[PDB]
Amino acid sequence: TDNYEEELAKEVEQLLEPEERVILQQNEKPNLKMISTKSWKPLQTLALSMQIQLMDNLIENGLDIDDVDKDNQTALHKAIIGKKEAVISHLLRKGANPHLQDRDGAAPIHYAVQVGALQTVKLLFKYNVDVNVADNEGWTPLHIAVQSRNRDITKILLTNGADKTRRTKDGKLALDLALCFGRDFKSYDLVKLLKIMPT
Amino acid sequence: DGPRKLLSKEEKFMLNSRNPDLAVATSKKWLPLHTLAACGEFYLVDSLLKHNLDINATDVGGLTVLHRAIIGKKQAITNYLLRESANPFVLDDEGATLMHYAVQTASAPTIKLLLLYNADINAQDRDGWTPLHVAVQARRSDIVKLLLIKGADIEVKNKDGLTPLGLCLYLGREIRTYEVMKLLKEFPLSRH
Repeated sequence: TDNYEEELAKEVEQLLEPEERVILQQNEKPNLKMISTKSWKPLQTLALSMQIQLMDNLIENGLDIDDVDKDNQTALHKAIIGKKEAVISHLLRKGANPHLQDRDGAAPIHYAVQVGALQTVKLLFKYNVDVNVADNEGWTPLHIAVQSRNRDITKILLTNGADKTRRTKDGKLALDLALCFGRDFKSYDLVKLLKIMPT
Repeated sequence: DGPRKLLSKEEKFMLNSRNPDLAVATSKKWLPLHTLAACGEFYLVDSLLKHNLDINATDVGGLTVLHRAIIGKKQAITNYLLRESANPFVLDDEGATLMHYAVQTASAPTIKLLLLYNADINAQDRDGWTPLHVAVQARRSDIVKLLLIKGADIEVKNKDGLTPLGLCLYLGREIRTYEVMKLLKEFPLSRH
């Protein structure tokens, strides 16, 4: 019963000035240039506000799912940064590119690790992402995992081929990140994982 | 124990240190405080802040730990950070405020919290967008309503000369969009 839509559409039109009405009828579909700015990309905003159907409408009307912003980030990057996991999996099923590095050289796997989204990390493995992708400063997901002090995510990266001899541009191993916090930051547990895993 | 014997003297000295060496743990892009907040490590965030740390430090993109806590809807950490005098008036690299971020991520509790800390609900970024413009773009009627109740100005125009209602007219004819439009047109009338 989408008579609710027609009823609501009429209700709203009855409230509008003639000039507003003309614009509305001129824009059956979303007007990309009028509804986007630098900071606020519609796909990104809709992703963070959990508006999956509205995202699909934009995409189906011709907006590239991998449309990038000023920082070369797509809706997928942002959805992950916001840890919106249902939106994330939807985008991936719709063919969003999980391999793209943004302006800082950061891939979806980098951000999934930073926000500690274990299920998103596992899901990205299924899309065969490069788990050793390095950003502009040579940081890999393993580096970020250890920085976050997360044992589960550190372990699962190592189980899925994370390279523990990869150094940042200034020569840091994930081992260094594990050790540097000293006591009371789960440092020994992380070091143990890094010395034993994989196998 | 086991793996500890695999460490050099210098590395063991690091492991047993009573205070973290944060320079090792930091890059311009990934700040340990930001990472810990973003993934929700409350106890560890508090531990770090007990050492020598700038709570308002920015990443390579100009964001602070507050941005990260807010975007990820880490509500307890966000409350804590403000309670520990993190600067709520920081702007990003385009002049957007924390309120813009709280709205984009659809966080009613943070929106309310920012107002208690004297946020300007009508603040405009460089392109003239208010938080209400973002809420309208999100098509979140619950968020739009909250902003209106808290005194958001519907007459503020962005650089294209569009009020939040004006923006609505371009968003595409659809039920959720209509619901927002209705709120925008009706709300001023509910004021006496």
